[PDB]
Amino acid sequence: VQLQQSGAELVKPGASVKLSCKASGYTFTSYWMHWVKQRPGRGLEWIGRIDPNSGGTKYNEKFKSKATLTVDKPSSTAYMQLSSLTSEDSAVYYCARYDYYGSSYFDYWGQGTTVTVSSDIELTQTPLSLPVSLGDQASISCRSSQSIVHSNGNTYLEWYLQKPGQSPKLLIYKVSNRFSGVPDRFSGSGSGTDFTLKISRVEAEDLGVYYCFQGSHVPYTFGGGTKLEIKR
Amino acid sequence: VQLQQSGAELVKPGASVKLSCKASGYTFTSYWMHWVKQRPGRGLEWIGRIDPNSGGTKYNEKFKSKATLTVDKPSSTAYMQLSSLTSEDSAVYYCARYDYYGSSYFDYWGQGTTVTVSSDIELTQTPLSLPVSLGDQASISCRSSQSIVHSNGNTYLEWYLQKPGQSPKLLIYKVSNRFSGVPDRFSGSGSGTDFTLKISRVEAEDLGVYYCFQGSHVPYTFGGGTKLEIKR
Amino acid sequence: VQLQQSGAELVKPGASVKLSCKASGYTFTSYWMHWVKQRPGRGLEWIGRIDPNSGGTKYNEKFKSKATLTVDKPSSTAYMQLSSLTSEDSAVYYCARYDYYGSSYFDYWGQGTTVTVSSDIELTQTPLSLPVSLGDQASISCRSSQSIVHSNGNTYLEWYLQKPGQSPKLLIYKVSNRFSGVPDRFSGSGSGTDFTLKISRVEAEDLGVYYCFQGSHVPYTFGGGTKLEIKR
Amino acid sequence: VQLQQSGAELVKPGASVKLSCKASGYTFTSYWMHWVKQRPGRGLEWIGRIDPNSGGTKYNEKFKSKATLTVDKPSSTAYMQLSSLTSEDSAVYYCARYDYYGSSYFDYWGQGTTVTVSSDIELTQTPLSLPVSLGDQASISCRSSQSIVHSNGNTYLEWYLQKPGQSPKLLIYKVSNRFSGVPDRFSGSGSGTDFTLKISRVEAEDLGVYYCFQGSHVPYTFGGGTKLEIKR
Amino acid sequence: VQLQQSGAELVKPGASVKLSCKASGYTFTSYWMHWVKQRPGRGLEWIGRIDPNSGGTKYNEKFKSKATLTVDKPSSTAYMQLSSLTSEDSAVYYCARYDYYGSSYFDYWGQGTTVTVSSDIELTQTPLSLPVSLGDQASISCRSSQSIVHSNGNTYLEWYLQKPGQSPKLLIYKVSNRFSGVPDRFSGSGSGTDFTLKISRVEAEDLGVYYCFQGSHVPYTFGGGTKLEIKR
Amino acid sequence: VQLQQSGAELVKPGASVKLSCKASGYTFTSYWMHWVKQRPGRGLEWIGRIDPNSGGTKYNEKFKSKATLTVDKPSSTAYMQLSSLTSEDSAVYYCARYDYYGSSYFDYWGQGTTVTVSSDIELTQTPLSLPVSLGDQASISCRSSQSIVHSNGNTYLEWYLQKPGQSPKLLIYKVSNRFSGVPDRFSGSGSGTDFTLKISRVEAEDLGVYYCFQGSHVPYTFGGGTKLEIKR
Repeated sequence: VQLQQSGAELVKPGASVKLSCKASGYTFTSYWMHWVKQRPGRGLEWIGRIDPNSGGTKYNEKFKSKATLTVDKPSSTAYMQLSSLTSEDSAVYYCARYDYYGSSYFDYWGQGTTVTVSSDIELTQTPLSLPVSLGDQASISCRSSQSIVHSNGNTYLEWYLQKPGQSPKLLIYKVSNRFSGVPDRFSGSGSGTDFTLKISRVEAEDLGVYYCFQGSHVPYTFGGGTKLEIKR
Repeated sequence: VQLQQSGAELVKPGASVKLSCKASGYTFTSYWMHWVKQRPGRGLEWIGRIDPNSGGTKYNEKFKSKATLTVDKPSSTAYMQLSSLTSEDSAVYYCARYDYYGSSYFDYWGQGTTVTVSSDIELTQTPLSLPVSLGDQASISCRSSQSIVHSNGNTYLEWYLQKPGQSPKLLIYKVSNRFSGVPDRFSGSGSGTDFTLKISRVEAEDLGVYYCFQGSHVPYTFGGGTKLEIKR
Repeated sequence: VQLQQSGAELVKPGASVKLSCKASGYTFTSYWMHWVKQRPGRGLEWIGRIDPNSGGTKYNEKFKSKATLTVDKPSSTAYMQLSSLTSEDSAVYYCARYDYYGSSYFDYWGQGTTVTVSSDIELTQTPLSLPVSLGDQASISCRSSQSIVHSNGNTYLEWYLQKPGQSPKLLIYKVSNRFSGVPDRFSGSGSGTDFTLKISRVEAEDLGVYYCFQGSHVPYTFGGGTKLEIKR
Repeated sequence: VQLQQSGAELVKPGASVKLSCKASGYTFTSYWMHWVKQRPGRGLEWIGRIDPNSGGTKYNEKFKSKATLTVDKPSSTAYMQLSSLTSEDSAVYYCARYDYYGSSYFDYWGQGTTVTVSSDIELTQTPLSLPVSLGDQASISCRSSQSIVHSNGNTYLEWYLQKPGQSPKLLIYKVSNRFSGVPDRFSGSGSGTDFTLKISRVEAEDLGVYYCFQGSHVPYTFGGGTKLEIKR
Repeated sequence: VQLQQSGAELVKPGASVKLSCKASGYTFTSYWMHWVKQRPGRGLEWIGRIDPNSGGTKYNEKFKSKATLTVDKPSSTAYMQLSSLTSEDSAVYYCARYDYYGSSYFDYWGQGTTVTVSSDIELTQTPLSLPVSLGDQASISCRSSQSIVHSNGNTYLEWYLQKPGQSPKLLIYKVSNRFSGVPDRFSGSGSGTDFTLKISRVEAEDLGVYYCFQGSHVPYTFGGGTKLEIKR
Repeated sequence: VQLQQSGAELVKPGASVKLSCKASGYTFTSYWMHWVKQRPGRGLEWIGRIDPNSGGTKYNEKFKSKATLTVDKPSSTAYMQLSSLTSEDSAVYYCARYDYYGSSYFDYWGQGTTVTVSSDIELTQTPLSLPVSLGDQASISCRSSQSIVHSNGNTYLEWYLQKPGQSPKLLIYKVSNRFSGVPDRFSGSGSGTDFTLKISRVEAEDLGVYYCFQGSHVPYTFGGGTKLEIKR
């Protein structure tokens, strides 16, 4: 035999993690140990191997800078240290025993350890272009891939307006609060993962590019932008 | 408040640059400072932030190896050091003040600093294939994405011919000069960004792949090649 | 002249290699030397240059971390050290003499040195999905991009079956040998680069994803998988 | 020539700096430029050089990872970028013009640019060993290489006691304030760079190693320690 | 409160370790957490700190490449990852809670976590010089800092002789076994950490430098050497 | 068995080298191969080993970043690549065959390959302090560890004077030539590795620190300095 692996891991990009594989039912030092990777619905890959008796190793060139293999004879345990994790590293990792002789590569497998690296929040803004007539009403959409609610209860969703050649300016903060000096024609609403910015009556000074932003979970991200322009 | 940023930067790939953001109209140490990136017509990205009072920082994992944030209390100035610049780094960079409390992320913005990383010169060669009959005339085109004139007044545009299985051989240098031993059937012309190689009467020994080259601005680059082959 | 280059190189990913270019028929220290790269049917690229007299160098930013140029005056030889080789590095490399003055960049070329970095073995498995009726016969294909025969004479081609939510289990090893406990309804055959797994009569417990694997040449690789599922 | 260098730089460890050297009185591109280092009363070292005409460079192997040389032709200015500065980098840096024919090395010198990397604060604690009789009064000294006063007005000088087999525990904070539980027999005094801890009547529980600590300027540092033991 | 740290770690050079610090008795997110290092009888050093609420961090420049700080809000636990450990990393590591208003630095301390990086085995060989008369008996000592016994039961202690101008050659293996060709005049004895080599009757061919060697625990090491020369 | 190693290597700092070890008299793949280092009169160190059959390797942690081991089965040759060489890398490197059953370590040795990394030139300047009376004659010595003669025939030995509060200024170039403005009272002489600077009649303006410098072999270096002061 049996190969027992450590529990599930949940980490953020850049983190490191050390997985273990304990062996029983045979002489640990008499068989080699391999490690295999399996991405969500993508396929299997060979990482490398170690001989527990002498400590010699051999790696897949692709994973040489990402993984390090070791063993602890007294406890009959094999380890794999992973560093600088990225989204491409989310997978189920297995340890497998190599035969006593040299024919079969993986005769006994551990149950596997799932390692999930968190995904950045994506903000989808629609539409990309919004032609309007002065005096008309307008509405812009901003939806997130995950909840924007912070553990402290606040939802840090904001809206900015960038005029041609200038830097962005704050309009709305915390979903529905207007910044000091912003006209009441602007209003924000929504919650969780769906938000909306509305303009009751469009003025000439309102034309430009609008952006939504979330400051609830790192890394903080911005929407793609919506260009409000004169209809013609 | 007011945030005044440093002037425009023009650099080549691999260079480093340090941007500054001076604050006035408030107590510098009482508010946090963030830095934002905006690529030409692509969108906004959050880089990271620093607390001027204690010096603590938090970065977007994506930019951790590219940027370093610091401050100088006496002059109330914030700095961002960028290293190993590439074409993907050309953008307008902004500094923005974080509220006294914690609601709004960017209530006051600097005017921004544009950082332009120079682009490599691309040589477009046409046609890719040119079938010809022995005895015929031939003409090949080579156009550059930027001027090939050097500050010293010379235009280092050259033409090479590579026969099957052999190394390239020089034909023309400095736009229109024939190398010692090259037949007068070969002539080159052009200037600035558009060049042409002509062959008055094609001989069997002329078949192979022709390449244009520019040695005026680093990195020196070659065109994609034109294969002159027997018509059939 | 004459520029004589060193012989062909055959290496695996991650390796390093040092190429040489010996000059004769002129005063070595009186002309600069450049190095050029040419990938299989892709085009020419400028790497960098060195002045043999003073030792000064100038590099294409793209190759600065990959190559280092040096010279040995007594033997009139120029060298280029390449490190951390990858498949993108397989090419023919040339050394070329820069004029005495500054007009023509490459008036005399060496014959070139071909550097080939070995390619990983790819296992193509077909079909991706195989719907079947219980009791029917089934056949799965696995073909390799290169021979799976090891120098010692064995062919380490194996087959694995992964049931929903479980780890893979060994079925066949060394092309046609059944693992202890595997029913005789499973049989494997083939050699060289083409292999087949057959099931005489499909049972309910046989449904899942089948994978072929090769442990003959590093890095060891797996096929893409075939999902055997109930016909409906 | 005349060679005008940029002003003094006061930086903390880890920072980078970019120095300039403006040339006048001759044709900038016709002469090579060298850079030299001089540490406080220690001697001279050659860093490297650049040819402004072609852009080629040559470095002292020791400084290859630390310095990068570039030039700007239009403004007749040479630059030297230094990165990841440490205490061993504090020095006066000079630029110097090479002879036209390379007959001599440093014909004309700039006035120099002083770069100072800040030194960490060192707390000298006296005495290392302090044997006392039960009931006696004890006195410990802590003197610093730099003022412990912070720009906000406070002086973060503290005193800790580590009893045998235990972790340290706080005794005095902000020079003279007692933490919770601390006996009135302990008192602290001092200002700027000189401080003292006094124990009015030594008891068995007072025995161990005392440490002074400063939390005013990064990196925060501790004194060497004082072992209080009895003259049994 | 209470700050509970993880158990002792015994690691070899090159490994990484992740330490935890569980907090109870107060609101985890309301106070900053610091980390401190204490080498065996050497003093205290400040590593860095993290604000559990916002996630900002500040490091001692010296430890920036060695340590990474993170927190897990739900479980009220702080973490410190140490990488590429060396002998200078062996120490007791502590976590400590900052004052609510930052008036003092380390108000409450964890019990500490001991991290021991294994030391290489040192073979002390005596004497450095050994003048003898032809025909005399010679004796050489080799004592180790750790037992040369391997878990498999064997003791890989060997003796080598390097004759002037030649490469070393094996004399004795597994403490007392003679290699091929070795004269019966050479004999080895000893066990555990103390060994001896004896030469019954010194001959001219015996002159040179003798070395003891241990191949039981990585890295394998040699003794300093003993030069056998005649008292002419 | 016989183990034939490649010839001597003379390299400059920063270079890389690849050593070979050809085996004969036994089946190459049936025995492990070890590599050992021996610095000039300093002792022996174990680098690492490789199993030619499976390709597994084990390194001494100290040399992991410096050495890489590989084998070529067809030619029965083992290789060791060393990179980024420094002065501490100069030594004789050996390959040695392991026992068939691992009973002993280095059973058969190659003849060794000497690798010499060139040392920088050291200029010893005497005396460090030189008190003189106004009007007296002064003499300064500068002797080198290697010849200052360049392959082109010239000897780039120079003398500089740094007046209090000023930058250095050139006095003598090419051993005995006076720079512009330099008084006739200054004269230089010498050749090869021994040089002298003489001042016929010391004046107040002559006071300061004198430095000899060599610009013949990289890295260019300065002498320690001589402070000329008056015996007031």
